[PDB]
Amino acid sequence: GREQWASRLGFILAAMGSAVGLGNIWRFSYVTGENGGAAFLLVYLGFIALIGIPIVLAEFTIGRRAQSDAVGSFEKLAPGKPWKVAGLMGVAAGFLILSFYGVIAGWILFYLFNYITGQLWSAPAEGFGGFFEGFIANPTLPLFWQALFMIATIWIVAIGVKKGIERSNKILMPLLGVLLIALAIYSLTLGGAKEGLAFLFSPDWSALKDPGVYLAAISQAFFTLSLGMGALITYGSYVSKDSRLPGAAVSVAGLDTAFAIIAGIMIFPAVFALGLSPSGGPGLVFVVLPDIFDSIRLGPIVGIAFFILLGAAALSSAVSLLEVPVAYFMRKFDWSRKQAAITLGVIITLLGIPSSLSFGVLGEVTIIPGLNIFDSVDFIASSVFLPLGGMIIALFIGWGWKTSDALAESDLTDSVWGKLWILSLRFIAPIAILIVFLSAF
Ligand SMILES: CCCCCCCCO[C@@H]1O[C@H](CO)[C@@H](O)[C@H](O)[C@H]1O
Ligand SMILES: CCCCCCCCO[C@@H]1O[C@H](CO)[C@@H](O)[C@H](O)[C@H]1O
Ligand SMILES: CCCCCCCCO[C@@H]1O[C@H](CO)[C@@H](O)[C@H](O)[C@H]1O
Ligand SMILES: CC[C@H](C)[C@H](N)C(=O)O
Ligand code: NA
Ligand code: NA
Repeated sequence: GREQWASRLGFILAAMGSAVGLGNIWRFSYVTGENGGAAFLLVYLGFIALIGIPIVLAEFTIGRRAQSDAVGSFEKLAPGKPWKVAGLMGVAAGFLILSFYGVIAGWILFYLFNYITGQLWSAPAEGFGGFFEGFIANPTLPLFWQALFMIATIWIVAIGVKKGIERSNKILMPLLGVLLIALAIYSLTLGGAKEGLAFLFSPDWSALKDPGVYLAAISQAFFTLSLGMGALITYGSYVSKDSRLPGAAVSVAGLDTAFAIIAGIMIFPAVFALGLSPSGGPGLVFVVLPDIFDSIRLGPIVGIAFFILLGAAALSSAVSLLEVPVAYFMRKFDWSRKQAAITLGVIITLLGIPSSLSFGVLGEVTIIPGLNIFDSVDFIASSVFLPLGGMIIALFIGWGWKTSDALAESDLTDSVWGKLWILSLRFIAPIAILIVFLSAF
C-alpha cells in the first residue's frame, strides 16, 4: 500500500541526507562554543555512541515492522498501550523544529543570493557581523527567503518518496564534505589553530559541574541525529524486507559526527584568529564563514559553492521534517500527499514567523523565562521533546519488546553487540536521559 525506497542504499542515503543538515555546521558551532568547547564535545560524542547508535536503530527497527507513520507505528505494534505518546511527542518536535529550520535556512538562501549578485564579496561597511545583525532584525526580509525555501521543501515532499525525496542529487553531499575538509585546512593556517584546537579538543573539566552542558549535549545529539522528531521512524517505514538495519544507523552517525567535527576544525580556529568570541549566539557561523571567504582569492566562488551545498543539505533535512506530519495526516485524515504538503507546510512556515522576529523586533519578548522566542521553541523542541521522546522509544523496545523480536527485527543476533544495543535501550540510554532530566530541572 505504501511507497518504498527503490534499493537498500536509497534508504541509507536518504537517512544520511536527513541526518546531515544544518545542525552539523550552524548549530554545532555556537552550541559547542557557548558551552566550553572540548568538555562539551567529548560529552556530546559519548552520548552518540551509547544513546545515539541504539536509538537510531531503535527508530529504524520500529519503523519497518509496523510499516506505518511515526504515530501509527506504535498503533500497529503495541495497540492500546500508551507508547504512542512517543510517536505523538516526535511529530510535535517536527512542527516546532521545521518552523525555525526554515528560519535559519532563510539565512542560507539570502547569503547565497548575495554571493550570486556579487554583494558579499568584500567586507561591507557594517562589517560581516553588522550585515548579519541588520538582516535578522529586519522584520520582513528573512520571512521572504524562508517562504522561498519552504516552497522547495513543500514541493519535494508533495512530489513523493520515489519521485521527490529519494531522488536527491546523489553527488552533492560528498561535494559539501570535500569542501569542509578544504575549509578546515584553511583556517588551520590563519594563526588561530593553537587557541582553537586546544579550546575545542583539550577539556576544561570545571564546565562538567554545570548540568546545562549535559542537557546541551543531549539536546544537540538528538537534534543532529534526526532523533525524536519522528523522521527516522517514517524513513524506516519505507524499507523493504531485505535490508540490514544495524549497518545504516552506524553509517549515519559516523558521517554526521565526522561532518560535525570538521565544522569545529573550520569554525573555531577561525573564531580565535578573528579575535571573535566562541559564544556568539545562533548566528555564529554567519559572522565567521563570510569573514573566512573574504581572505581567499576565489572566496566568492567558495561562498557560492558552500551555500549551494549547505542549502541543499538543509533542503534534504527539512524535507524529511515535513514527511512526519505528511505521512501521519495521510493516514489519520485520508489527505492526499500534495494536499498534506501545502497545508502542513504553509502552517509550519507561519509558525516560524514569530521566531524570525525574535532576532529584531521581538528581542525583549520571552515565553520560557529568560529566553526569546527562538530560544524557547528550541528548548521545548530540542531539549525536551527530543531527549524525552527517545527515552520512551528506548524503553519501549528494551522493555516492551520480546527480546527475540527486538533483535530479529533490528537484524541483530545474540552477539555482544545485540546484547549491548539491547542493554543501552533498557537501562543505559534511558537513565542517562533520566539523570540529565533530574539534574537540569
Ligand atoms: C588536530 C588534533 C588537535 C588535538 C589538540 C589536543 C589539545 C591541544 O592543546 C594543546 O595544549 C597544550 C597546553 O600547553 C599546548 O602546549 C598546545 O599548544 C595546545 O595545542
Ligand atoms: C586527532 C584526534 C585526537 C585528538 C585527541 C585530543 C587530545 C585531548 O587533549 C588533551 O587534553 C589534556 C588536558 O586535559 C592535555 O594534558 C593533553 O596534552 C591533550 O592532548
Ligand atoms: C593567503 C591566501 C591567498 C589565497 C590563496 C588561495 C588558497 C585557497 O584556495 C582556494 O581554497 C578553496 C577551498 O578552501 C577552494 O575551493 C578554491 O578552489 C581554492 O581556490
Ligand atoms: C532537524 C534536524 C535536521 C533534520 C538534521 N538532522 C540536522 O542535523 O540539521
Ligand atoms: Na541534509
Ligand atoms: Na545532523
